[PDB]
Amino acid sequence: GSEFGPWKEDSHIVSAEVGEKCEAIGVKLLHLEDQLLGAMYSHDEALFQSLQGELQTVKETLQAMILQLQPTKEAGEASASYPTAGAQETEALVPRGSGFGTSPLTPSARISALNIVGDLLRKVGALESKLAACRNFAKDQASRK
Repeated sequence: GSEFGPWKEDSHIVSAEVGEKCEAIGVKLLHLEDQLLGAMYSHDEALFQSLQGELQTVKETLQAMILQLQPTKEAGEASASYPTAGAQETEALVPRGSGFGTSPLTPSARISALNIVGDLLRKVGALESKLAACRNFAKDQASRK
């Protein structure tokens, strides 16, 4: 129930969403890669369908992650003159106030989150290029002439 609540917006939910999501990311590339090579010399079609569903699902997680990291929701517009807040970072040794920025959270999860996002999109690009390259290599082999 949390009578007080050590968090406000992001603290455990954002840290938990990355944990489960991340685990899914790896298991995805693992199953895809293993299925790509095997299906590659099989029917060179199983990898195509897998990529489509893998690209759509991953995009969904990439969208929710990037959105959660980049605030874009407010109550009312034209409402910003004086900064009000009970306590942003008073319990800690470093008294952090508020103003001149939204500030998602302490410098730890922000970097980590953006770290997986970039590392994820990077892995997808390399995998996509490999699939497109392999397909073209096999597609331009049957004809030859």
